[PDB]
Parts: sequence; C-alpha cells; structure tokens
Amino acid sequence: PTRFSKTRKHRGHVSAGKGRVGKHRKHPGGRGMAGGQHHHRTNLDKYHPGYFGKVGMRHFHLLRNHYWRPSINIDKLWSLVPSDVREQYLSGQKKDTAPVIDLLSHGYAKLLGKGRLPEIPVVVRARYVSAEAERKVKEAGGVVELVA
Amino acid sequence: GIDLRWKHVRSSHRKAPKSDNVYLKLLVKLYRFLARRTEAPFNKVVLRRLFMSRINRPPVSLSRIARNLKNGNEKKTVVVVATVTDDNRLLQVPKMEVAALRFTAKARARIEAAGGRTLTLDQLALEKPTGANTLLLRGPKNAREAVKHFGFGPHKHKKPYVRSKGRKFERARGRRRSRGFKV
Amino acid sequence: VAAKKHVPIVKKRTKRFMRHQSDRFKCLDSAWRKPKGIDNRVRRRFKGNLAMPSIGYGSNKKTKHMMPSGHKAFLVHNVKDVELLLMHNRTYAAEIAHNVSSRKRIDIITRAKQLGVKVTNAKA
Amino acid sequence: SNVSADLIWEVSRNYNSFLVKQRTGTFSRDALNLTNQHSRKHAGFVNDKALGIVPAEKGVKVIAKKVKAANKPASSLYTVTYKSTARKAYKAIASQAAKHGYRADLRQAAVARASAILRSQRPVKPEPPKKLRGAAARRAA
Amino acid sequence: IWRKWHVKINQGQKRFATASALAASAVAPLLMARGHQVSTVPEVPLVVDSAA
RNA sequence: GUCCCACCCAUACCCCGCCCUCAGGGUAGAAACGAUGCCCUGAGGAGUAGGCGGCCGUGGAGGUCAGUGACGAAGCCUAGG
RNA sequence: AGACUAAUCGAACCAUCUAGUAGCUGGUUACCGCCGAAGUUUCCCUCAGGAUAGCAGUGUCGACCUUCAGUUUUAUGAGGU
RNA sequence: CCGGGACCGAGGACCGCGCUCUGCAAGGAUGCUGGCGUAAUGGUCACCAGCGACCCGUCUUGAAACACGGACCAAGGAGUCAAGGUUUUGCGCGAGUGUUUGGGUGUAAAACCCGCACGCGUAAUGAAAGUGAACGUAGGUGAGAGCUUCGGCGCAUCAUCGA
RNA sequence: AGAGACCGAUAGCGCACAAGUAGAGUGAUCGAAAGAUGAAAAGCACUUUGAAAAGAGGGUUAAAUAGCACGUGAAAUUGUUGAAAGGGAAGCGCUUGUGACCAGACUUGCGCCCGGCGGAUCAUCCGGUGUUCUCACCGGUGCACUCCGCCGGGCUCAGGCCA
Ligand SMILES: [Mg+2]
Ligand SMILES: [Mg+2]
Ligand SMILES: [Mg+2]
Ligand SMILES: [Mg+2]
Ligand SMILES: [Mg+2]
Ligand SMILES: [Mg+2]
Ligand SMILES: [Mg+2]
Ligand SMILES: [Mg+2]
Ligand SMILES: [Mg+2]
Ligand SMILES: [Mg+2]
Ligand SMILES: [Mg+2]
Ligand SMILES: [Mg+2]
Ligand SMILES: [Mg+2]
Ligand SMILES: [Mg+2]
Ligand SMILES: [Mg+2]
Ligand SMILES: [Mg+2]
Ligand SMILES: [Mg+2]
Ligand SMILES: [Mg+2]
Ligand SMILES: [Mg+2]
Ligand SMILES: [Mg+2]
Ligand SMILES: [Mg+2]
Ligand SMILES: [Mg+2]
Ligand SMILES: [Mg+2]
Ligand SMILES: [Mg+2]
Ligand SMILES: [Mg+2]
Ligand SMILES: [Mg+2]
Ligand SMILES: [Mg+2]
Ligand SMILES: [Mg+2]
Ligand SMILES: [Mg+2]
Ligand SMILES: [Mg+2]
Ligand SMILES: [Mg+2]
Ligand SMILES: [Mg+2]
Ligand SMILES: [Mg+2]
Ligand SMILES: [Mg+2]
Ligand SMILES: [Mg+2]
Ligand SMILES: [Mg+2]
Ligand SMILES: [Mg+2]
Ligand SMILES: [Mg+2]
Ligand SMILES: [Mg+2]
Ligand SMILES: [Mg+2]
Ligand SMILES: [Mg+2]
Ligand SMILES: [Mg+2]
Ligand SMILES: [Mg+2]
Ligand SMILES: [Mg+2]
Ligand SMILES: [Mg+2]
Ligand SMILES: [Mg+2]
Ligand SMILES: [Mg+2]
Ligand SMILES: [Mg+2]
Ligand SMILES: [Mg+2]
Ligand SMILES: [Mg+2]
Ligand SMILES: [Mg+2]
Ligand SMILES: [Mg+2]
Ligand SMILES: [Mg+2]
Ligand SMILES: [Mg+2]
Ligand SMILES: [Mg+2]
Ligand SMILES: [Mg+2]
Ligand SMILES: [Mg+2]
Ligand SMILES: [Mg+2]
Ligand SMILES: [Mg+2]
Ligand SMILES: [Mg+2]
Ligand SMILES: [Mg+2]
Repeated sequence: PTRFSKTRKHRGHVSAGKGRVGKHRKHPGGRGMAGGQHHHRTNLDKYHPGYFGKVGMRHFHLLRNHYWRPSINIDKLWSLVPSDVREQYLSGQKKDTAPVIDLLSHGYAKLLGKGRLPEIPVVVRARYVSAEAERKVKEAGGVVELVA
Repeated sequence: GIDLRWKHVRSSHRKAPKSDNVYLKLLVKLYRFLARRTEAPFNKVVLRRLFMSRINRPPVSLSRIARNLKNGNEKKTVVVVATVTDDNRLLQVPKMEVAALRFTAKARARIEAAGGRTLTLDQLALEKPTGANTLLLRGPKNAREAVKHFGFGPHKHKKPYVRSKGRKFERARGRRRSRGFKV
Repeated sequence: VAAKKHVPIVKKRTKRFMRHQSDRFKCLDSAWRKPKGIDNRVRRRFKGNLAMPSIGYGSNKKTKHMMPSGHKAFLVHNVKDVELLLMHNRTYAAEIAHNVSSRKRIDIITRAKQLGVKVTNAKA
Repeated sequence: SNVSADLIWEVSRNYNSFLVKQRTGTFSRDALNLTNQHSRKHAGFVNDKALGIVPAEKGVKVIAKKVKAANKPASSLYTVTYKSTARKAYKAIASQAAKHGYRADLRQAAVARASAILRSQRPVKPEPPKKLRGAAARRAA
Repeated sequence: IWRKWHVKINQGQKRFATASALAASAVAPLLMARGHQVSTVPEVPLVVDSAA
C-alpha cells in the first residue's frame, strides 16, 4: 500500500529528505563488500570479528546422512507414551508392568540425560546412550539396551 | 523569553491500548472504572499491563506457577495478565486456581483435571474487586532470541549475525591468537 | 425561525491569504502554498510582506462553522433528507444541492416550510 | 454470553447503514432514534429498551421495543396511536417512559419530538412579499 | 508481471473469521445496520421445513 | 566637558479575551455517553538540513445511501454570495 | 601537410551489446501541528569522497524510586604560568 | 480620606469564603431612555492619500548582485518493483508451528477439504576423532512492585560469590 | 478462442485513419503527422447587390450559440463597446475616505382576560384488546359553569440596528 508511506509526505519539499549538501549520488563508497580491508575496516572489526583467514582442514564430498543422530533428553522421555496410558503409570495403578520405549520409531538415535526421572522402571532401546543417562535410568529399576 | 531547558515534553508510557480488539476495549473500560474509585493499588497495576504490547507480556508456564506456590502460598490466587502455557517436564500438577488473559488448550485441561479452576479477568473483578489474597506474576522478559544480539561489541560476549555456523563462517582472524589477535 | 441565543461572532481576519508572486505570473493560481526557498523574504518574515497562516488565527469553538444568521448549513438532496432536521430548526439550515431538478426543488421548499426550517437558497 | 448491548455499540460505533456523516455534524436516519443524533444514548437499534415516534395521518404514532422477543422481529414492537388531544398525548408518552423505569432518561426528548410533529400539522400562514433596495431604481422604469 | 498478486493467510485464521461471521448472522440489530429489510420475518435464524 | 528635571516608542515586561500543544483531576446500585464524549485547573509557542503525527484532493475495486438526472448529468465562463 | 578517403579524419559512416559507468554539475510536485542539528575524534593511494564515535528524532519499559546538579560554603591534596 | 479620564464585561439555576447582617460593592453587567427599521450599520471591487516593501529557484562562510537557469500559455514530467536480511506494531496457535510441490472437490483461475515427507524451533562445544548440562525445595547475599495471619513470602530485572 | 481492480487519441504497439504509408539518404538504414456534423443530408430551392469569391433576405432542423474550416470550445495573444488611472518603471503589505454593486436580519411569537361563531365530547363508569402488570388504546355512557378549533377587542413578557 503506497497511500501511506513517507514518499507521499515529501511532496513540495525539494531534495526529498536526502539533504542539500550531500545529494544522494549513485554509488559513493563502492558496490557490495568493497573496501573490506581499506576503508570499511572500522565497521568490519567492531562487528563481524573474523571475516578474513583460514581455519581447520577441509572435507571432500561430505554426505550429511553419515552424521544423522538426533538426541532427546531424559526428562522428556515420559512424554513419548500416550497421555491416557501415561496418567495410569504416574498415578500408580499398574504396579506390575513396564513399558518398552523405541526411540528410533519416534526419530531419535541418542538418549542424553539432563533432568530427573520418577521412580518407575522403564526399558529404553537406543542406538547411543550417554554415561550420565545410563545411570539415572538404571537407579530407577530400568535398563537400556542397544538396538542398532 | 523564559530560558527553559525543556518545553512541551510528552509522556513516556502508553495511555491506551494500540490493539482494536472489541472485547479488550470492554475490559479496559471495567478496570478504568475500578482504578478510579478504589484505594487498592492492585487495580492500578493491572490496568497498565493491559496496554502493553506482546513482547512486554511474555508467556508464563505451569512450572513457573508451581515454583511460587510454596512457602505458604498454596491458598492464594494466581493472576497473570498474559498467556499461560503447559509444561511438558512437570509430571504432577498441584491444585490451584488461576486468573489469566488466556490459556492454551492443554494448560486448561491439565489444571482442571487435578481439581483446579480457571478464571477470567472479568470474573476476577466480580469475586475479588480489591485483589485480596492474590499474587502477580510475570514471564521472563529477556528470554528472547532478539535480545542476545543487543549491544554487540568487543569484549561483550554477545551473538553475531551470521547466515550459518561452522568453521568457515567467521572464527579466524580476531577470534584466536593464531591468526593476528583476539577480539 | 430565529436561532438560539449565542455569544457575538468575531472573525479575526477576512482576507484570503494569497500566494506569493501569484499577481505577476499567470501560470500560478492564487491558492496558498508554503514557500520553501532558502533565501525567500516571505518565509523569513521580513517587514512589509504577506503574512503566513497560523493556528493562532482560529475561531471560537462556540461560534465555529455557523453563518452570520446563527445556523449551520446542511446539504440536502430530496424531501426525505430535510425531515432529518425536524428536531433541529434553531441550529441548522437546509441547502438544496445544485443537481436537484426544478420540480423536486419546490417539493422540498413546501415541506421545509411546515417544519419551520430555514432554507438558504430558495428564491428561484 | 458473547453478545450484549455494549458489544453491538463497539462494532457499529464507526460505521453503519444509518449513518449520515458530513461537515458541521453527524446525523442518524434511524426509526428508533429521537433527535436523530449519533450517540450510544440515542442509538435505538443497539439498546434493549428504545422509543420511536412517527407522524400519522392525524396524530403521532409511538412504537416501543419488547425485550422478551428480541430474536423475533415480526412481533417485537409495541405500537399505539394517539389522535385525541395534544395534552392527553403528552401525558401518555411521558408515563410510558418514566413510570416503570423504561428509559427514564428519554422522557424529555419523547415529549419534545411529539410536540414538533403536532406543530407541523397546522395550516401555514402566507409569507409577506419581498421588497427591493437597490433594484428599486431599476424597476421604477 | 512478477509482482505479488495473491496473498497467503493461515487456515487457522480463515476458520476463526468464518465462524465469527456466522455468529453475527443471528443478531437482529446487526442485520438492520447492514441495510437488510427484515421487519416482517418471524425468527432471525430463519428455517424452512424442507419444502424446497 | 560635567550635573539635573519632564517627555517620545519595540514582536520585550504587567492585566484581560480567543486558538492550539502539553500536564494533572472529576463523570454508573447508570434520570446514560459521537467514554475516541462532556465539565474543572495550570504552564508553554522563533527555526534551515532532518524526524514523527493529523488531515485535504485525483484515476480505479467491494459494501451501503431503496442517493441526483433529458422538467437538463459531466465540463467550461463569472471585480455575485 | 597527419594530408585525403561523399560539407565528417591524430583512425569514416550505419545498427546492436546499451537505459554502458560517474567520489562530478542540474532538477526532485498539497496544507497545518510538535521537537530540532553538524563542519569535531580515530582509520583509509584519503584531502570535492566513505566507515567510526558525538550532537538529533521517534517507540517504549523500570519506579513515581525522593534520586540528582556546567553552583556556593567548610575540611583536605596536586601545579611552576 | 476625597476628585477627573481611558480600555474591557469572559461566565450562565442554587452550593463557597465573608460583611456594615429586614440586607450587601461578598465565586465575572445590570438598570433607565431616544432615533431608525433600511443600503442606515456591515461586506466585495476599482482608484487617490500617510507609512512600510530590492527577483525568484539554486550552490555557498556570505546573493537584490557586474554568479548561473528562466520571453509567454496549455497537457506530459522524477525514491518504484522483486528476492534475501533486520528491529518495532496488530493478529492466530503455542513446545510446537506452516493447508495450496501435490491429491479430493467445485455454482470453476474463486471458495471448501486431506496427508506422507520437509523447513525453522526444542542442545551445546571442538580444526577433528569425539564427548554431551540438578550437592541444595533448581543455591547463597544486598535491593525490589504487589500480597500478607503483620511475623513474613518476595515476580520482572540489575550487581555479586558459587555449582 | 475465452478473459482483466490494464491504457482511453501527447496515453496504449512505430501504426484506432489508403502505416512500415508520405518523406530524407549513393547506400546499410532512419521513419512521422492525422479519430467525433445530425435520430435522418432534410448538405440551404427562389429573389436581390457583385467581374468573381461571397454578402443581405428567405428557407431545413428539437438546435445553424451544430453549415462539410462541422460535438463540447479553456489559457497565452487580438478587435470593438463600457468604466478608470498616468511629472524618468509597474506590481504588493497595514489603515481610513469616495464611487459602483451586494448578501443577511427584521416584517412577529407565547401566555392571560372578555365577547361571538362552529363542532363532538371533556371528568366518571362498564365491556373487549394490548402491555413495561400498572400504564394505555378502542366500543358504549356524557349532553353544556367541561373540552377543542377559529374570529374580534384589551393587557403583561420577550423580540432587529446604532447610540
Ligand atoms: Mg523542511
Ligand atoms: Mg539538490
Ligand atoms: Mg551521506
Ligand atoms: Mg593502503
Ligand atoms: Mg511568549
Ligand atoms: Mg599464519
Ligand atoms: Mg476566512
Ligand atoms: Mg541563508
Ligand atoms: Mg502581543
Ligand atoms: Mg499565553
Ligand atoms: Mg490510473
Ligand atoms: Mg449543468
Ligand atoms: Mg606536425
Ligand atoms: Mg556519407
Ligand atoms: Mg571531407
Ligand atoms: Mg577506425
Ligand atoms: Mg552508433
Ligand atoms: Mg537512468
Ligand atoms: Mg546513457
Ligand atoms: Mg513551529
Ligand atoms: Mg524549539
Ligand atoms: Mg561543491
Ligand atoms: Mg535523545
Ligand atoms: Mg617557571
Ligand atoms: Mg612549562
Ligand atoms: Mg475564561
Ligand atoms: Mg459602507
Ligand atoms: Mg523605503
Ligand atoms: Mg565563493
Ligand atoms: Mg551551509
Ligand atoms: Mg538567491
Ligand atoms: Mg558585483
Ligand atoms: Mg557559484
Ligand atoms: Mg556553475
Ligand atoms: Mg537566459
Ligand atoms: Mg517556464
Ligand atoms: Mg514578456
Ligand atoms: Mg500537469
Ligand atoms: Mg522483503
Ligand atoms: Mg515439524
Ligand atoms: Mg558435531
Ligand atoms: Mg514493598
Ligand atoms: Mg479525453
Ligand atoms: Mg499514438
Ligand atoms: Mg489532437
Ligand atoms: Mg490525456
Ligand atoms: Mg506513435
Ligand atoms: Mg531516397
Ligand atoms: Mg474534433
Ligand atoms: Mg445565406
Ligand atoms: Mg448578377
Ligand atoms: Mg444545443
Ligand atoms: Mg434557422
Ligand atoms: Mg452543437
Ligand atoms: Mg476553427
Ligand atoms: Mg465547434
Ligand atoms: Mg483572453
Ligand atoms: Mg519621457
Ligand atoms: Mg517602486
Ligand atoms: Mg474601506
Ligand atoms: Mg372513552
């Protein structure tokens, strides 16, 4: 919508808000990233510290599928089971049955452990598991088993 | 001549909501009457918070409510002039009654499942016109992505604008003594 | 009928604020325009030149928009519109639009006389 | 509920089909509107209780709104015609609006509107002929 | 010819508005204020007994 | 050259009227209100480059005034209001 | 003789690439209201130009926080005109 | 304590402070009287008179300039559009969010409906192999709006010492 | 072939017309201007002045203030008639005066008392209907010191302009 913009309010005022002494010429200072090392250095060092240089070794023909392993913390583990069944376990009505969670079927490969876990035994099947996550699931009565 | 430093100086705070919601306009009318003819300071604070924009009314969560429901506050009424959000980490939800601007679908269900009650800012004025036995809450104002970029500079430990992250994007000169200097 | 009693009307100015240098060139209308010249003598408020319109020339809020009789003009288009002035005959006056036919013009005047509403342009 | 008299005023505050807005003032061409002004107090079509007066062939005709049948518009108006005497019509209208708490704030306007309608049904006197001041010399020839 | 002619709006907001409009269709004062002539209709949610 | 009386006038100072801007108050067991309204009180107004707000006109599109018109629409002329 | 080669020669004429690039001249369209500058610091094959800090406007939030100040007073230090 | 003159009359039931207290000069003008009811008061336009008044636009420390453009009139004539960023305003849903590449359907370039994948977000850090977030009621101390059984509990955010 | 929040004769393709035409260049090539009488030509017979072009009468038409220089016909520039000013520029600002021309407003309204004319129907009660459930409408009953309209006479209050 052009009916309300600052160009309509500039009618009748010479120079259209760009100044008299500085007249808004074509391209003062250069085009694009010109002057990175010569006259735009002061801007390119106060912000963007690190534009120039080489760091690290290079990799030819990287395939990102080799590096796919999404992770999930341990405090969100109970959120995988459906709500109706979930409330039964926390309320304490089963007392004799344990759930078996399959992380791969939900799209996870590594089980990290960050929060706390209630004292109910579970079984977790993961491709990878952290050292701290294995201890917390074990002290709750459960066990974690690798599945590949 | 009068030799003054300031003249015709305006106010610095909002005096009316910029939103055009019809129902919100009614809610401002109610509390504008209450604040004028009541001595309780609780009414004046609620009125101003109705004017604020969305970034000045950050959401609060169920977990943050349960944090402040201890040390003798289990019987008070929680008032939040913002949205209220369910937390997936909290397994057991305590019993409480909450007066909020709006609730998410899951937050409303889990509050009443435990035996609670969900109120509304208009019903709150009908039950507690003076705000007795209430506690106000806010969300984390600075917990926003855009705030991390504020005040960038050397030796400030802020976040830069980069189109991607990796070893090829910045780092290098000015980030390690192996290439020139460091910041 | 006569209008309500009101305070006396003061205009504060009658001239029309003509445009600078419009009396020497035929390509410029007389409608006022703010001069933006860097060294214009009118913009700098030199002594002995045309004045410039300011908010200090405004009229009283009580007597604003009312003609010297005491009424306020109201543009009408048919006989149904003039009946909106049934309850306002001491504050408002009717005015027939320029595109109304001659036959409908006398219908409005006849109806307006019953209600006592003054008509600004009726002698035709 | 989600609908009330206050809400309808909020939706129709700025523009509605009955609005007549121009310079020097704004008006409303509403049947249930006394004084034909645009205001919450005088907006008949939004309030639950409203009054309206329409001239009949001989006298005034007054219609009121029945709050019990809001959703049924064909039978939502209580109408009555007064054609007996000016003073008798004045008393009935005032009692109809200020005896049982049915818009007692409209008592003064209802009587005044009825007074104007009856005044407009009298025979009109003939206006005196116009005179001439500067064209008198012209017309002498 | 490659200026932006069409626009994209959320399906959630589309459903909110079409539900809001239906609610306003059962309010007789709003019907009159939009210019309709409903002074002689029995009920404002008019329903016909499947004669059509 | 020095000293002493009276008098003359700036858009400056004092008192009064009116306009706008800014700030602080009053108004629902509503006989009520363009609540964006109305009522009461005080102070202030120079400005290029530049910033923001409010409003007026032109060509088209949706809705609405059950709008004006061959008994004369649009356009044009007019020291007539 | 840098002479002549269709009134054109220290490199002819016609169409296209082509709306060739310009730190340099010229222009940049209605009204009212409120606030209101800079020619100085550091770096650049930089000196008719840019980036950086300052001066300026707008949007706000925290309290109405009793905090503040181009000022005087009292006690006590520094200086080499 | 008594004279003389000029300019002004804002407000519109009662309420107040007071006094010389059957009343009043005390929170803002009323009383009596005359001529005329039309060109008389008032308004527009042309001309004479007293005083004031250098040609506009532009670059510039400085323009009425012996600085540049402009003989006159009518129509045309200059911050736009797309992709990608960023902060701020309004709106929907909210640990999630996005129907429209595509399919179903239709009064047919409109409207309405459906889901598998995928994008951004939910976890960081190293060049890399790799590893991967609770001693405590998710901590201690000083300020903090609001609430309070008056003892105290203390959101947002700021500073500081730790995990 | 079907369509548009596109342009409307200096616009839209260079071309709405005998336009890639007229015209320019030895040549490759360059390349315009120009739409509209009326519903229907009914496109002015006949007479008279003139060498002729044409004029004056008289005709057609709703209109010739539409006559093949044709719908509407603006500005720069020009002619005639009317009004006014001028001793080496003119224009313009503030404030009176003279002359010309002109818009408003006022020309009655309300109330009381006496007299006269004309009408059905004021308080009250009964039946029916509606409604805000105590306030009204309709039918009947009134029947002249009541109620309503008009005319004539008398009186109070207010109402235009300058002092
Ligand atoms: Mg400017
Ligand atoms: Mg310029
Ligand atoms: Mg610049
Ligand atoms: Mg260099
Ligand atoms: Mg001043
Ligand atoms: Mg090296
Ligand atoms: Mg004026
Ligand atoms: Mg200057
Ligand atoms: Mg002055
Ligand atoms: Mg002042
Ligand atoms: Mg256009
Ligand atoms: Mg016309
Ligand atoms: Mg030589
Ligand atoms: Mg040649
Ligand atoms: Mg030659
Ligand atoms: Mg060559
Ligand atoms: Mg060439
Ligand atoms: Mg260009
Ligand atoms: Mg070029
Ligand atoms: Mg100013
Ligand atoms: Mg200033
Ligand atoms: Mg220069
Ligand atoms: Mg500032
Ligand atoms: Mg020395
Ligand atoms: Mg020295
Ligand atoms: Mg005053
Ligand atoms: Mg005169
Ligand atoms: Mg002079
Ligand atoms: Mg120079
Ligand atoms: Mg300068
Ligand atoms: Mg100049
Ligand atoms: Mg010179
Ligand atoms: Mg120069
Ligand atoms: Mg030059
Ligand atoms: Mg020249
Ligand atoms: Mg020119
Ligand atoms: Mg000339
Ligand atoms: Mg033009
Ligand atoms: Mg973009
Ligand atoms: Mg997803
Ligand atoms: Mg990694
Ligand atoms: Mg406190
Ligand atoms: Mg045209
Ligand atoms: Mg063309
Ligand atoms: Mg042409
Ligand atoms: Mg054109
Ligand atoms: Mg062409
Ligand atoms: Mg040829
Ligand atoms: Mg033509
Ligand atoms: Mg002839
Ligand atoms: Mg002959
Ligand atoms: Mg004609
Ligand atoms: Mg003829
Ligand atoms: Mg014609
Ligand atoms: Mg011609
Ligand atoms: Mg013509
Ligand atoms: Mg002319
Ligand atoms: Mg001479
Ligand atoms: Mg002169
Ligand atoms: Mg004069
Ligand atoms: Mg009866």
